[PDB]
Amino acid sequence: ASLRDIKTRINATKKTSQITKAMEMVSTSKLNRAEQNAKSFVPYMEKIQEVVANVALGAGGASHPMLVSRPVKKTGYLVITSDRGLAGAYNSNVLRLVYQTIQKRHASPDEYAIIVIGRVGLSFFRKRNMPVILDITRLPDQPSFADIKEIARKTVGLFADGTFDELYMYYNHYVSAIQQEVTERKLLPLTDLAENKQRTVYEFEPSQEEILDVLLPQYAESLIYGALLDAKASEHAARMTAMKNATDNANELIRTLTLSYNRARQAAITQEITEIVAGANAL
Amino acid sequence: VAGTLRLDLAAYRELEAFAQFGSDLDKATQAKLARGARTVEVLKQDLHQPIPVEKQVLIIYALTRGFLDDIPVEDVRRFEKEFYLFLDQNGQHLLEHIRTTKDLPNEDDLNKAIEAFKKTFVVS
Amino acid sequence: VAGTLRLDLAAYRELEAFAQFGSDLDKATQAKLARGARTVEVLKQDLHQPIPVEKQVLIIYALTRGFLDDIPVEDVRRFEKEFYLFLDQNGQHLLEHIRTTKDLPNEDDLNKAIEAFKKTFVVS
Amino acid sequence: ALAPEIVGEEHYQVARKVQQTLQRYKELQDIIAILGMDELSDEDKLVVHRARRIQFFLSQNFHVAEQFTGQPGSYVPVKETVRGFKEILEGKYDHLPEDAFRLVGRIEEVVEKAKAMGV
Amino acid sequence: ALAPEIVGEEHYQVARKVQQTLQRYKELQDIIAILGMDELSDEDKLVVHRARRIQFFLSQNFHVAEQFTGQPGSYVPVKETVRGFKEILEGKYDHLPEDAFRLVGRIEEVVEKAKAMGV
Amino acid sequence: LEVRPDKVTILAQAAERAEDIDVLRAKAAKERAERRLQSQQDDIDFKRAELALKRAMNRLSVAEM
Repeated sequence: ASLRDIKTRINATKKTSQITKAMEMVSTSKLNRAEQNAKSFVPYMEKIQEVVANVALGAGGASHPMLVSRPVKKTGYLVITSDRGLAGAYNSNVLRLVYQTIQKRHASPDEYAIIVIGRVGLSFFRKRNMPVILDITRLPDQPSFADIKEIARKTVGLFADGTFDELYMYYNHYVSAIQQEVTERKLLPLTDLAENKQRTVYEFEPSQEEILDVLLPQYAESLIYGALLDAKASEHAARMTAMKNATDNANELIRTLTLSYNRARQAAITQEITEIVAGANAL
Repeated sequence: VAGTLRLDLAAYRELEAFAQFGSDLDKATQAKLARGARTVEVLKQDLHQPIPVEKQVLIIYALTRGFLDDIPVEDVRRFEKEFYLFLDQNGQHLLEHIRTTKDLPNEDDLNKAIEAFKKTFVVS
Repeated sequence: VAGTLRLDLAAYRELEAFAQFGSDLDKATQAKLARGARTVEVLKQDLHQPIPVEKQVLIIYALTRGFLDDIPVEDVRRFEKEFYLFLDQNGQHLLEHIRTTKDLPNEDDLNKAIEAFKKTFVVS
Repeated sequence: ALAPEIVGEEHYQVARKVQQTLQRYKELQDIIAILGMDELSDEDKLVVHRARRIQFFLSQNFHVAEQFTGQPGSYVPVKETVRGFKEILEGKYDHLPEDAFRLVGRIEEVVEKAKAMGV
Repeated sequence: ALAPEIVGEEHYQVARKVQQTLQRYKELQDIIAILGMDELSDEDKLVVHRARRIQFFLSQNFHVAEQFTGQPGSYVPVKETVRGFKEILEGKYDHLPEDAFRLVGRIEEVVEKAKAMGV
Repeated sequence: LEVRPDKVTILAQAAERAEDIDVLRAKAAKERAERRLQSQQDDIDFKRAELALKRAMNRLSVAEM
């Protein structure tokens, strides 16, 4: 092609590479902050988990409605997706898994309901006209417990009212900067608890049920919050990796365009000098 | 004095394309951007106003040693213009030493001179 | 009608650059893109089928005044053909007015004729 | 010769639609090369999906080429080609792998190859 | 000729400030077109607010253009232009309507037109 | 509250130090404005970056070569 066209294409590719590199740096900083936020949550989670373990499994206590495996006729689905793109296959993987799971074992819109977090998941479910009942969008890059507590307690109360007998969480689990694993988790009823290594017993100032009925919803909300933090960390890592790959692709394109430019330059010089010499010889 | 200036400008020029996106790494990158912006502001000059080498050396020393890190970017030109007058009024010994020996004066002397000038400068 | 047609087409061309990928656009830009798509559909023409100017001005008037905003994009060509056929039968007076005076007829009559045709027309 | 009054209306429409899809796929090349398939919309993803199949189905096994590959080759009538491309444009074979469309001949051979591949 | 030695210090400063404001306004065209006006920061919207006034005040009514519009036309000395653009940059006329600055000439005519529109 | 003879801990979804329950609800209400502002800024930054990327890609595409 023309030399000027190749030069313009090279300049445009360089601009795109710069933009992608800046986006990657921003994503790296946000990933570091998200990791700090996630690690800030451990002491509360471990303590509430061990308290639930040694209370719910002590002196029986299995009679609580959220502990028994009652027969299921409606199933809940909690899906955590991003509000923004450029994350690669982050949203598509979890959405595809949710769709495949729903189509495999329900085959009826009355058997399930969907709770979705994020714009992309809401749009994906609304395009297929599937029954979304709860949704939250435009979460901050570093969400707190306050802005998720409302929906967490709403879905816990929705289960407690008997609307659906079982629900699952679908989200991306942050393994490393390169690896993010889609995870399916059964939130509740708590069919099993990781019994702690200490195994004590406490006196109950209320009755045991009067303590469990307050403790268990807090445990479910804590689980939801932990899943959300993990999803945010994985989203930031995925965006960082995608931007790095885009920058590498742009660099390779520039590398090939440079060779094309050199060939065009040599050809142009040869043509010009040949024309000049021919014009000189014509006299 | 030129060694630090060269490195500062080189570091700033590569990071300039990423400045419009705000916080990237506030520990180091933000300092680099501010230092580079002040360096760019210092090197600007007007027509038909050559500067003696000693004043250039002193202003570059002030820039590189961090005395301008608190001055806002928009006031660097006026800071330099007033600093030249301050040096004319009170810094004659430093200028004479630089002219005679072609070397920097005693560090504490010009540090104190710059601090005294900064005591009088008012930020707009 | 040419100025409005040109402005709509230019706006569509400008806005189309930001709809290739990524996040979606807001509703006003969606309406502008739909209008531009209908404008592009209108300008298509078959081989060896010249159109009299008095029908071109009428179809462009119908497009620019928003009468095609509810017609699906895939039906615009058939709408134009059936509109020409309708004008051949019931729009003769205003066709003659355009031919003789070289000027656009009353807005009231054009609106009545277009609404009558839209009442007659059936979408796919 | 590609005119409605020479080859028929259906042939002309199918050819024009195929060319339109291929043109759109060519336009999306820079975005696909840099940012990948993830950033495309649903409409563009389907366009790429069908364009890959259309591009692979245009390939054919020749009788002369049997000396190179050992495959006997095939002769395809025009109506069969038109019907196959019309079916592909309608999404009837969106579930088949794209490798089953290479050097295949008729459209039924695509299904046979896909079945032999384990689909 | 745009140098302080030729046109003076005040003229040079006013011209440089106008150029900087107009250049800043140009960088926000895509953001305003796509994201919208309400997303801008306070300083950015002040910049565009003054940039619209500056851009409209650069228009003028010409003597030979009278037959187009019927306005007599005006001849503006260079002294008046600098004063008017300095006054606009200071925010002295931020309260006037945007259309008062179109095709007027001297800065007093902006106030006259705004009064004629009933400001 | 969970108590141990050598360890005492209480788990709270929200906590403050003024002991005025009106101050707690005041802080909870005031945090809402900060949350909305942070979410809006996070959205707008990404939108601006995406616009820059879109313009660059459009220029690259129109430079088809």
